[PDB]
Amino acid sequence: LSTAILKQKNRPNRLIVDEAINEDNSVVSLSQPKMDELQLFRGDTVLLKGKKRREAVCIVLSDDTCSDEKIRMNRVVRNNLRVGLGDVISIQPCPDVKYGKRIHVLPIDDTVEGITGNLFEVYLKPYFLEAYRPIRKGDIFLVRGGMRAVEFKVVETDPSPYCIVAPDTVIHCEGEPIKREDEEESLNEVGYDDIGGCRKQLAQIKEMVELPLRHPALFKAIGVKPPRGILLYGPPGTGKTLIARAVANETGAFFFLINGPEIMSKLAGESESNLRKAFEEAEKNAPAIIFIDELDAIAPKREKTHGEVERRIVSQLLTLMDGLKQRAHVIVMAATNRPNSIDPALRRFGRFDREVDIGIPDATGRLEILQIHTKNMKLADDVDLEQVANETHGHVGADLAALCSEAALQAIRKKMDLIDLEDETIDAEVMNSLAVTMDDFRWALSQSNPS
Amino acid sequence: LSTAILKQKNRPNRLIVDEAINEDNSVVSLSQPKMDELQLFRGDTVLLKGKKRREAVCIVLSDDTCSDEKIRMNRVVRNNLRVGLGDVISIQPCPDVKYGKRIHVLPIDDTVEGITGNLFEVYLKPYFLEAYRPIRKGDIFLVRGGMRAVEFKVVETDPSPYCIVAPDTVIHCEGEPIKREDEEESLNEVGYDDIGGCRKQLAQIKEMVELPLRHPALFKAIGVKPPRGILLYGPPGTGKTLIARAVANETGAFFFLINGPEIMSKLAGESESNLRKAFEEAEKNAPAIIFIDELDAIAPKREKTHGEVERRIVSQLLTLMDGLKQRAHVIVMAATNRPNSIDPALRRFGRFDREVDIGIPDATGRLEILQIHTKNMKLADDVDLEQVANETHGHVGADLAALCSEAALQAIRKKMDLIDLEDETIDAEVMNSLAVTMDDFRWALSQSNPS
Ligand SMILES: Nc1ncnc2c1ncn2[C@@H]1O[C@H](COP(=O)(O)OP(=O)(O)OP(O)(O)=S)[C@@H](O)[C@H]1O
Ligand SMILES: Nc1ncnc2c1ncn2[C@@H]1O[C@H](COP(=O)(O)OP(=O)(O)OP(O)(O)=S)[C@@H](O)[C@H]1O
Ligand SMILES: [Mg+2]
Ligand SMILES: [Mg+2]
Repeated sequence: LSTAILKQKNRPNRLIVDEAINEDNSVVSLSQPKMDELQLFRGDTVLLKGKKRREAVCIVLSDDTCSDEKIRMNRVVRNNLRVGLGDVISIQPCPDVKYGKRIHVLPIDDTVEGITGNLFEVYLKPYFLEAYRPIRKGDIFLVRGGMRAVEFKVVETDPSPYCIVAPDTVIHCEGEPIKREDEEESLNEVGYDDIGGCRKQLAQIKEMVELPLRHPALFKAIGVKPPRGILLYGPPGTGKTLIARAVANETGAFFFLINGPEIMSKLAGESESNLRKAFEEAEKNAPAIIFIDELDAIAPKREKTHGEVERRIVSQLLTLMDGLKQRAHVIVMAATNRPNSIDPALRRFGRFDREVDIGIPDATGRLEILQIHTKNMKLADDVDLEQVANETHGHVGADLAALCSEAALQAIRKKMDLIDLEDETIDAEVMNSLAVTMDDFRWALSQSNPS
Repeated sequence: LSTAILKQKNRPNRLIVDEAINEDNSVVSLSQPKMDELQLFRGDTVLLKGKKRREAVCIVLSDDTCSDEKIRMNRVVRNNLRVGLGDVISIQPCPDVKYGKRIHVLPIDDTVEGITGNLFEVYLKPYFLEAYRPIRKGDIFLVRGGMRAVEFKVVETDPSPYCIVAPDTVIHCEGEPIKREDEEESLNEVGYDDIGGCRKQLAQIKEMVELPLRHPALFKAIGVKPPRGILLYGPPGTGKTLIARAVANETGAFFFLINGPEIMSKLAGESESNLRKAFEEAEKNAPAIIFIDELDAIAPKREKTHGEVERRIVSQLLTLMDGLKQRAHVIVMAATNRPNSIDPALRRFGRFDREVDIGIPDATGRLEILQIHTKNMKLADDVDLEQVANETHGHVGADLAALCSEAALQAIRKKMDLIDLEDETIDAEVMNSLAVTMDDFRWALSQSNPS
């Protein structure tokens, strides 16, 4: 009912991802009735939109084994769109694409140990020659070169974000090998899928933050000013910083983070300077979101705070908040676990006049969180997350994350005598057999703690 | 059952130390079936691992009076490995060893009074010539030179940590004699063997600190992030600082110590600078442990603390704690005796989210502590430590150490009339007859005090 904004809605170009028959990195497959519906001729360059603001440029072909409302794509495309089989994507016509001037690609380190020879000659030139490949900045793609397969990252493009790779296109692969951990910490990046039992609130955040920035026309047309300060509150560990990260990674808006302790750690004046620099930066760049994490650090009750610099900072913030005129298109978000210790002046009309309660999850919410946490964990058949969800009454998201960590440590302990602290590497068999059992969860449960 | 991590595990190369028949400083003996099992030819340079991260480089020879699962080595090697007869050691092949360029040795002061002549000519040259001795940095070795025996320390080596001493190797013995007290305070250095009634907690520390740094692959494979802030707490004098010292000496990780009062003693800003320098240093150096001792000195509850500089430090620490990304491989340990006075922000998820209670010892634990303290004391037959353990209901390790000191002072008092405060030296006979009796302990017990 209120949750209406979160609903996906069926569109002509909103398609479910299926596994590819054509395993080329540049190709996506559609049924023939769907291509006619979208006015897409064979071999047209297309723009695909995934999760977490991710994109890929592909060339579209007709497939008969494919269903009407499905799209076929390999792992390389699915990775670049940060999607798994079954997820929905947008498909857009893309006749805009310029021919490429200069591109800069680099190999992922762990897929490139032993023999350089020439990376352009062995791998890249046979991959691109006469292929007229569409590529996007930040694409990770795989190329076989007889012997084995090397993954490459598109670092730069001379036509703005995406281009077609023609014979003209100078292919550079100059610098050091791109680190594996960097790109794995990039897949790590928090999206809305990584936040559990918070549906009602994510709906509220998209209403108050995402909707007025992307569509200011709506609010201006109806005759209403968009609320400009949203304050997330709730007990420690409920998911506020997580939502902050999600929003940062999910929004069309420019995002600026301010950490409370990070500001208060600075020299007198140099902190007030960074607060100003934040707001000037947000004003300068697009529709924008300013996220003040741990607000109570910077803005406690002026009445009960000893230092002059500390009182000056709260005043600096209040001024900035009223300093944005309507036409700035800047929303300030803030998170706290002690809302009652914030200066009431900041919670007045026009400032942080809207509150989102990120409270304690219910039994249903906890199950989501457990499913989110264990999505990379090796679990046994006998693990019942429904059972764990019910036995975890007072638990919030942080408590559940800890529970899963201790369940895993227990499984490591059960494998201890086949492991020693002294040897350089752990045995390969021991690594594979590692599964977290329900027994492990019950041991974690017996140790667990509220609030 | 949980304690599984502490268990030693039998290995082909894990051997018991027996007394040597071959009394050379460079030589270790093994049975012939064991040499074949480890693929060790006669006269191969080997690396031995002892207690408290200590090592020796030896040359291996076959012995027939030696058992299969035993190793023979003299006092000098045992000293260098900080092991006594019966302790287990690792043995490793070592064919890496370069020929030495320059070494720097120095004599131990008390073993060098009267006649210099030439230390290199009389002692060192005949010890090394055509012998191709393996030596490690930090080795203390004894050499006879007709008249008497002088102990020398290896201060420096031009091939990194260890080298072979060939005729090529320039032998320097330039500087001042190394002080006896320096090397006895180096034998003094704390290891896990010096910490009593803390088995459960030592196992926890190895799980949360040692395991994820030496084997990050386990936690990454199972799909779990390693906890990154461990907080030791308990009453005054239970052994927190003692464990701190033990870990520092026992770990494969680079270790950085921060003392609370040592930071708070510094000028405004220059304290925040050392904190950053500590974290930047730990990040720069390997897998690392940062130990913040007496954390309550640096991080009290921001709500109830007067100084602006004092509030700024807590903020500085929080920022550093969060500043470490997962892939830093740095664990922060901290100790306190008033956990309830630390800012709660620091005890949240991702910060100091794990706790180890170093509590009051039980009757069994007290016995361990008394055995650890008295290992260098001269005791009598009638001294029953089990009796003393039972009569010490409220006592913690610090109280037990003090109890032992006062028992010993009593034994000195019993010997008083044969001693006087005015004479330059104490009589030789009086020194040897000094034993701490049971009666002394009952006197110590009558004086003792709780908490
Ligand atoms: N609703 C949630 N869904 C999924 N994971 C969660 C959720 N809440 C917490 N977690 C996990 O717990 C961790 C810590 O939660 P945070 O987002 O830091 O809590 P917080 O609300 O910011 O707490 P405070 O107020 O800063 S102490 C996250 O990194 C997640 O792994
Ligand atoms: N569990 C123990 N095992 C062996 N010796 C101990 C133990 N606890 C205390 N001691 C002895 O008592 C001395 C003082 O203990 P510390 O390690 O300083 O205690 P602490 O827990 O650091 O106390 P705080 O919190 O700094 S007041 C040590 O040097 C040891 O000699
Ligand atoms: Mg938070
Ligand atoms: Mg201490």
